[PDB]
Amino acid sequence: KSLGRHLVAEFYECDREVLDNVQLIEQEMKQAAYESGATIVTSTFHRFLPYGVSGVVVISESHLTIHTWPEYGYAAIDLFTCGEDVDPWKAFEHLKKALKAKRVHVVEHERGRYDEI
Amino acid sequence: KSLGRHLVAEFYECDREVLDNVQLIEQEMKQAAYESGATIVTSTFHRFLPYGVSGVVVISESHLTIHTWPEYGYAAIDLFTCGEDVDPWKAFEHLKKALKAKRVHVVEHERGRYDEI
Repeated sequence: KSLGRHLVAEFYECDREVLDNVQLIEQEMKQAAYESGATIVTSTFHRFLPYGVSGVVVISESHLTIHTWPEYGYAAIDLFTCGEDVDPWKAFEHLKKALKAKRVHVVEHERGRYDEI
Repeated sequence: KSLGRHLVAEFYECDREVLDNVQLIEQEMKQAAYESGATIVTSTFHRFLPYGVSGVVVISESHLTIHTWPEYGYAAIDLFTCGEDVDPWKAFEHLKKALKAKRVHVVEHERGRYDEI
């Protein structure tokens, strides 16, 4: 129906320790990419001071991103995947478990609708 | 009223030459970052055969991403910024002009609403 599927997610009340662990966040982000069925092209993760992590996993034609605010137990996550063989919800599931979010909000966008392009 | 502002944009009927130019796309994406007043953390762009360019400009606690489909004159753009002093719409404007998009669709999300966290 479209070139890609995009999940815009708000993760609340997460494990603040994990949110401020740049090493662990990277590990869980690439593992989520594996779970969705995507092939990782590259990934870059950075630590924000005093608290916070930011990272992006570039996959085939799309990406997986995360930005954390440990001080609020909040994380802004984006799971944009292309192709039927890659399911972004598998990535969502792994991250939800990894970050121990207690409340989540997700909006699913169709990127590049066939009837539009 | 939120940690960040995120524009999910669909760019249609773009200059197909520009969409397939990894060198020009990187240049224009960095210029859009400057225009928004954001601080660049890292930058990574890749060109996939036969056509297609994917790139991400990680900025302070957020990102600017783009994935093009030259064969459709389509581009999937995301402009996620944090701070009252960084305006995602300035990035949108520079990109809309650079890619010569003749039709656009944009959804603006408030990431990390204050009343949610």
